[PDB]
Amino acid sequence: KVFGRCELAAAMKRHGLDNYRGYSLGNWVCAAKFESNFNTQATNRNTDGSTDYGILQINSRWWCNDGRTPGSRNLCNIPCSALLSSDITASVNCAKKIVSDGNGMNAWVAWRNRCKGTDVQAWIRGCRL
Ligand SMILES: NC(=[NH2+])NCCC[C@H](N)C(=O)O
Ligand SMILES: NC(=[NH2+])NCCC[C@H](N)C(=O)O
Ligand SMILES: NC(=[NH2+])NCCC[C@H](N)C(=O)O
Ligand SMILES: NC(=[NH2+])NCCC[C@H](N)C(=O)O
Ligand SMILES: [Cl-]
Ligand SMILES: [Cl-]
Ligand SMILES: [Cl-]
Ligand code: NA
Repeated sequence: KVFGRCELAAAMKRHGLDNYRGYSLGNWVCAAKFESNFNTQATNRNTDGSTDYGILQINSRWWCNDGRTPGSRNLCNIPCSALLSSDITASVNCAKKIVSDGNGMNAWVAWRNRCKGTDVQAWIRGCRL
């Protein structure tokens, strides 16, 4: 599923991401934009052999099992495929764990490089929320 901007904002809010760990909704929408272009099916292989999955590009190195990342963990206790669903529940639940891990949203390098310190409120501008 390819979400619309406001559509994803609403879904994220419904699943309790808005202001989660102190991060406003616009931060999460901005992260999703640059991670996946709002596409739930997005996958990207990393040079180390891990793969990033879904709307928030969650890494198999730590967070989900894909059966092909040697020495990795599965800290969200989920198959990485579950992170590709049209329903964002699994991705949101896992993202909550990731953002609570100590480094906040810096875990998402794209967030750090493209969203951090910017006018992230623009991402939810005009949305019926
Ligand atoms: N997201 C991470 N912390 N990735 C670490 C990369 C994998 C591992 N540290 C290696 O040298 O292959
Ligand atoms: N991005 C990371 N380095 N995450 C590691 C989290 C550590 C994890 N709770 C463990 O015991 O393995
Ligand atoms: N932690 C992140 N947000 N990484 C985003 C970089 C995306 C890129 N396609 C890659 O292979 O790395
Ligand atoms: N400042 C940005 N680059 N925002 C991205 C798009 C957000 C949206 N179109 C808005 O202004 O409400
Ligand atoms: Cl915001
Ligand atoms: Cl594995
Ligand atoms: Cl933080
Ligand atoms: Na894994």
